[PDB]
Amino acid sequence: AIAMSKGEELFTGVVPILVELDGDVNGHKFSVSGEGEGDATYGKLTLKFICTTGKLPVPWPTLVTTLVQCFSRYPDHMKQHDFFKSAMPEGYVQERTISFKDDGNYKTRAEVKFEGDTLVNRIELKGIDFKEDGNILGHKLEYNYNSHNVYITADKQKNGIKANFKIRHNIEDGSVQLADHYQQNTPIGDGPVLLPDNHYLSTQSALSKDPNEKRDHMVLLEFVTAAGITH
Ligand SMILES: [Ca+2]
Repeated sequence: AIAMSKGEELFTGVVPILVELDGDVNGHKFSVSGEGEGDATYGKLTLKFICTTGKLPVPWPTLVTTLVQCFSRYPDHMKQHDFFKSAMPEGYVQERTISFKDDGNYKTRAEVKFEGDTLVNRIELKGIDFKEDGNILGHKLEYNYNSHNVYITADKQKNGIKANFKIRHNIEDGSVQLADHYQQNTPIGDGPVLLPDNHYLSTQSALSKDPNEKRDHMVLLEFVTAAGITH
């Protein structure tokens, strides 16, 4: 009857989300602002992102992973493995290196936490060693998004988790641009967190445009469900 974590209880209903990103890729500076809502009961996110600095100097798809895994649906039998909600409201630090095959890399640091009743994701992104006419700076990536598995393991030493996964970005010629993700999350607060057994998040994302929106932007619908442990 008691929740597996105090934080879990913060997610039983619809939660408004704000996303703020400042980025610099190969010296191209940009900012992204996002608003929407999440409903963890259904592993559901709906968000609209706008590039507030003009044209985005990288493809929108390359920023999806960076731009709230606390909205994942953990099945009841797996709720003792939900690190993300357990760190709330104080939140967690989420860091990644995203290595684009035969191209540059993003390094990201984010803090995900509640501000009032709003779930906020604040991110700094740094991109280096991109090729001027590779798939990223050359904008050769299709505006779509594949379905992936995010493999999570406990990091007991750090009182947190790691994740490893491979993102596949479709290239306009029919090929694929791999983006290898290595990920670390650690709690911001001093409260206890849930350290999970090995499992994965199964993700699915749909990208669209707002037909009235003139700014460079991305509308996103995403479903994420934890899996990999039986009852
Ligand atoms: Ca165990």
